[PDB]
Amino acid sequence: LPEHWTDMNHQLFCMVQLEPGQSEYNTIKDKFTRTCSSYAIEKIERIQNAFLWQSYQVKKRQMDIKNDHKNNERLLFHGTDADSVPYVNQHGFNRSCSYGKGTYFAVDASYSAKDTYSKPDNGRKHMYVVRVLTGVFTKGRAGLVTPPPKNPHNPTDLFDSVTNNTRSPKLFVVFFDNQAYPEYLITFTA
Amino acid sequence: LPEHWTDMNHQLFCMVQLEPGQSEYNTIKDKFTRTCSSYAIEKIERIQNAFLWQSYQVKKRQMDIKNDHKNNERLLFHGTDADSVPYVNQHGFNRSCAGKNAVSYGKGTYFAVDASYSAKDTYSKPDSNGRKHMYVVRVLTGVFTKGRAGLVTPPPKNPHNPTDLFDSVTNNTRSPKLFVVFFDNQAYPEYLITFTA
Ligand SMILES: NC(=O)c1cccc(N)c1
Repeated sequence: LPEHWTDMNHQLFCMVQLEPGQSEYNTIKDKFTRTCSSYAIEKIERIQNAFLWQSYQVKKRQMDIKNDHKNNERLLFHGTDADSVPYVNQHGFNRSCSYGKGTYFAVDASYSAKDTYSKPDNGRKHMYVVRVLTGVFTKGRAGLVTPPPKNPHNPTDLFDSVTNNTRSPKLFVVFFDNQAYPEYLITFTA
Repeated sequence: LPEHWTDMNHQLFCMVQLEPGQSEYNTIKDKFTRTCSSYAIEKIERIQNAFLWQSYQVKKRQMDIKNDHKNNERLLFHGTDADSVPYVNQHGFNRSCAGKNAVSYGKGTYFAVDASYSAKDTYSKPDSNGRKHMYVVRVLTGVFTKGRAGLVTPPPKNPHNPTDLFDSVTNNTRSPKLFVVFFDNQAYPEYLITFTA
């Protein structure tokens, strides 16, 4: 449904390799090279997953209504191993597969570039650029299974995400499916 | 939002007490009493949760497209403790908080075909006033297989295509008595039955 997606022959899922030197590739490469200029990019792919996008956009609309502002989305990074890539492309990020038991996303590509996250393949590494509905956030802590409530006497009204540091966040954790949309996959080497 | 819901003015959540003798109440009562005739219903509430409904209906439409038929949905029961009711009413069922079943077919949220299963004190734990609580739930069971205790998602239909998954798992494919779901917004809590011995 986004305007910049290309035609999919009436299908619902496609990975589209970006053309180097065009505006879309350049924009994503720049976000990566801001902190990972010593790495070599092999390719960048746009993830066109209609079902995942639809469920994510429903959640975004709901969060925009609940927070009655539209500053709920951030573009973050997520490094993972090659064996998780097919699952993420098709199903997104699953907390069931410390600041809480959720899925973690980094502000800086350099954080996700650590081998503990983007585990090397032939030494190929994989990192997603992710639209994340961080919404209203608070500091996380170990053992959380959802974000904390905003106020005790209303324990069901929750923060949207948690972070390591509210003033200068470097990571965010989300605890529900469809709060994160994998937008691009970067394949790269050290 | 469904046309039979009460108008919520500009609200996104409401519980609606049903009246006995109407078909909506009586049919839920009949489904419950089919296996829970020793218990007595205090009340039945319709759960009107706009956001949960929207996200669930999106998943249902997607599953109906994927499976190329239209019986992916079952009406099942879920007994729980009073302390979980506010959360479920607002946020639905969360696999990360789910109880461990006495016979585990995976790490997910469990739903019963028969109210008698959910009526056990192990699940619908009596509160300090003797009230037990059971949800009636639209569940997207889709295509299913027999589960296994280690599962954190449904298994693949084919081991050589690991991402093409069953929609849910069960205890027994020939005579299913319980279903386990592993994703958010795959189950919509539609009614809450409050009942007693
Ligand atoms: N890239 C990751 O998987 C990641 C991002 C932020 C924090 C953590 N722990 C991991």
